[PDB]
Amino acid sequence: MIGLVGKKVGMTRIFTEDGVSIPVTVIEVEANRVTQVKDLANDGYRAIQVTTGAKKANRVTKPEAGHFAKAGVEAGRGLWEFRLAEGEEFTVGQSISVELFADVKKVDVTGTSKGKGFAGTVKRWNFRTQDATHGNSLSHRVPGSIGQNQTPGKVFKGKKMAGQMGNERVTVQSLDVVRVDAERNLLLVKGAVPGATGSDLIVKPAVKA
Amino acid sequence: SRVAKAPVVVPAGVDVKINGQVITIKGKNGELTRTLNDAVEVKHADNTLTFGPRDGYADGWAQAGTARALLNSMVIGVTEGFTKKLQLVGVGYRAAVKGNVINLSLGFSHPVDHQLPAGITAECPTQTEIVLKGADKQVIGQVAADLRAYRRPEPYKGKGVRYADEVVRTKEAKK
Amino acid sequence: MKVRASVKKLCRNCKIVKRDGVIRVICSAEPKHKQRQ
Amino acid sequence: KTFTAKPETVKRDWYVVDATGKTLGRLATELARRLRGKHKAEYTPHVDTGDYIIVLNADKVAVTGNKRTDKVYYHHTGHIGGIKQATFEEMIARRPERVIEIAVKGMLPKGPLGRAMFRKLKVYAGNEHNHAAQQPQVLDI
RNA sequence: UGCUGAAAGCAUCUAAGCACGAAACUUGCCCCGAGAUGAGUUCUCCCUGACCCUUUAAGGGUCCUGAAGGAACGUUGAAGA
RNA sequence: CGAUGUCGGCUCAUCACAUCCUGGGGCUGAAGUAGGUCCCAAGGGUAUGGCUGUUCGCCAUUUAAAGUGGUACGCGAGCUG
RNA sequence: GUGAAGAGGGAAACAACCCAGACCGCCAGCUAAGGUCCCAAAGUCAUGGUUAAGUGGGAAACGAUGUGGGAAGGCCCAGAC
Ligand SMILES: [Mg+2]
Ligand SMILES: [Mg+2]
Ligand SMILES: [Mg+2]
Ligand SMILES: [Mg+2]
Ligand SMILES: [Mg+2]
Ligand SMILES: [Mg+2]
Ligand SMILES: [Mg+2]
Ligand SMILES: [Mg+2]
Ligand SMILES: [Mg+2]
Ligand SMILES: [Mg+2]
Ligand SMILES: [Mg+2]
Ligand SMILES: [Mg+2]
Ligand SMILES: [Mg+2]
Ligand SMILES: [Mg+2]
Ligand SMILES: [Mg+2]
Ligand SMILES: [Mg+2]
Ligand SMILES: [Mg+2]
Ligand SMILES: [Mg+2]
Ligand SMILES: [Mg+2]
Ligand SMILES: [Mg+2]
Ligand SMILES: [Mg+2]
Ligand SMILES: [Mg+2]
Ligand SMILES: [Mg+2]
Ligand SMILES: [Mg+2]
Ligand SMILES: [Mg+2]
Ligand SMILES: [Mg+2]
Ligand SMILES: [Mg+2]
Ligand SMILES: [Mg+2]
Ligand SMILES: [Mg+2]
Ligand SMILES: [Mg+2]
Ligand SMILES: [Mg+2]
Ligand SMILES: [Mg+2]
Ligand SMILES: [Zn+2]
Repeated sequence: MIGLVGKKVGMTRIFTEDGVSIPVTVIEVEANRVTQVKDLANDGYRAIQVTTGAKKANRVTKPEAGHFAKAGVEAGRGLWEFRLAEGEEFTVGQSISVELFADVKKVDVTGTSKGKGFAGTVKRWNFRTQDATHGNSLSHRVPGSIGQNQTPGKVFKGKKMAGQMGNERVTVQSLDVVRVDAERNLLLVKGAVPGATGSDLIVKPAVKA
Repeated sequence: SRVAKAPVVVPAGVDVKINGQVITIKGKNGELTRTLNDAVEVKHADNTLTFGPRDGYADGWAQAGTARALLNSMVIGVTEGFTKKLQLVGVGYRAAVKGNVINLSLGFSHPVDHQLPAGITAECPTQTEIVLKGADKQVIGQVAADLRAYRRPEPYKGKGVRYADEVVRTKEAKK
Repeated sequence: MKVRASVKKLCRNCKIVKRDGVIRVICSAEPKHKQRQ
Repeated sequence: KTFTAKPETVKRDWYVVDATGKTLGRLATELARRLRGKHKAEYTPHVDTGDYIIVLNADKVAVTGNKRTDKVYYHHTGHIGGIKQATFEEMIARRPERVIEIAVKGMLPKGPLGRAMFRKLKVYAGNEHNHAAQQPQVLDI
């Protein structure tokens, strides 16, 4: 189904009359405009690309300006794409709103997580640590051994060790929607979404539910 | 061998269409069609069908006999029609029909719903006994096998779906 | 269904068959005699 | 002095073959012969004098025996447990074009010249191509 | 586990044919990913000026021109050795 | 033998099936729960403590289950002695 | 007998297995072991049967209406099975 692109603003709570403080991550989903519709005849698949927000006229490049002028759309801060199913049609000049999720209860949120930099093995793969005493020397947080002696005598591909941790695209599914504010262009989603405040997130209807 | 040599008589009111090796039969109950293996030859004597093993095939007589049996089943199903009865046994077990489907309560929390092909006509003269009619024999055999699988007759009390003509090797529990 | 190497006939109601290249023994009146290679 | 082949002055023709009703082991060998140029008097070990061959209806290839269920195609991804296993029917249903390619690559010599020979096989899965501009000639197996 | 069914007039799950069937397999869930050299697809933007030289060509050189865009420096980041 | 560093323990795993559980099935001297035996199946999981340097093993208490073995009786240019 | 002290071809690789004992050069020809669909040079050679297991291309006691045959024997058109 057709998803939308929003901007993360922060986390907060919402109180219910029963006495429950439900967590929520407010997502600001502005008027998401259409830039191009790709059909099965030319591109080989049914999809639609979406633009969100606004960008400086002195910063938007000439190819982007021409691509936006072909549709009749202002210059946004990025371009995203969503696949289509049977019975779903759109035009080039449409501007979808947050009201699409009025009858949607569980959604999937996709976004870039927060970069933790070069992290150790313990922090990256939840490894354990050796004893800090009893004679240990310079091996308090090292991963230890990696393989076997001369059989195979190498290191397997896919081994868990230190490296980059974060700044990657992650998807969290089956998050329950709390409220939709069409006037304020706001979506209330229970739980926690990846990425810090101000990041771009993709909210789609649940694929499995 | 002997079955293949034994001929197939087609009675009055039955129309036969033979194109290549494909065979089609029409009549009262309905229309059937079936292709045969390329190791047999079928001839029509204007009143009776005959089968012969072709050259270059080792397993010719067996295929001819199978084809003869299949054609005999087809013609008798077209003329009269095949029937099969199921005698459901067990306390709390019943059956019902809705148009072309079967509804059962075989001691399960959920009711059992079973579909039927387009050439099967079911009936439930009694709560514990059902009957089915058709033109083909393999289809009704498969339907009965599915009905039997739903509730297998146990060797202690016979509870379950069982054929009206079969027997059960019941036993007695030790002490 | 007892699976072993040597399969044979135990009663007079047993029929030795070959299915999918595997030898099987089935008796029409004794489930205990069901054998497989 | 023995005549040798020059890659610049050598000529290559376009042939089109339909793989319907023929066997892998008796078609891929002819394809490899015509790719290595063993059917021409100008054959040289170090020069690709073969002809560009297009294959049509690769999904219609006929194989005898029980190979349609017992013909496995093993390969390894590179990881410790990265071993995969398929069969002839699964390969035909998923990637039919990669059933002639494996055979021809196995039959061809291994090296840059073998890869260059393999680069000429335009294996398709239907009964039509887009290389009619080359004016190909119909060929029998 | 079966249906029909001969070789073997019967019987028979099989030799022709059909159906059910497991956390095993391929998809289905998520991520990477066209250097996939077989290097892919699509919507866009950009400069439409003249001269001579042998080796006559995927040729060499001169003047004018320097676009789209990128790079560099700086402010910097919940990005980062 | 002009040196291939050794038992056990910690971290780190990987492969196999003659499988401990989960999955499906046959027989049962299988009334049901709970069981015994056998076939397929490695996708996942497969305990904390007292004693001993100990693997092994005894005991306490859990667990759906507390597997069998190979990897130089895995792993000291990773640690321990 | 070979290697040691023996080069070369073949058995995919291979000191001892088979063929075969390198004076040197030749872009001459004939053979042995071993082979003639491709890698890789040579028969998609002819007639005759066997195999349907990829047997060929790892193995036993033992078991089976798997087939391809040979020679006999019982019962059987007063009717066998
Ligand atoms: Mg960071
Ligand atoms: Mg610890
Ligand atoms: Mg010390
Ligand atoms: Mg320290
Ligand atoms: Mg020290
Ligand atoms: Mg070491
Ligand atoms: Mg089976
Ligand atoms: Mg029968
Ligand atoms: Mg039957
Ligand atoms: Mg599960
Ligand atoms: Mg030593
Ligand atoms: Mg040394
Ligand atoms: Mg030492
Ligand atoms: Mg097993
Ligand atoms: Mg696996
Ligand atoms: Mg799976
Ligand atoms: Mg104490
Ligand atoms: Mg050790
Ligand atoms: Mg050690
Ligand atoms: Mg070392
Ligand atoms: Mg000490
Ligand atoms: Mg010596
Ligand atoms: Mg020698
Ligand atoms: Mg000598
Ligand atoms: Mg040699
Ligand atoms: Mg050898
Ligand atoms: Mg050699
Ligand atoms: Mg010669
Ligand atoms: Mg010879
Ligand atoms: Mg080579
Ligand atoms: Mg050759
Ligand atoms: Mg021949
Ligand atoms: Zn018995």
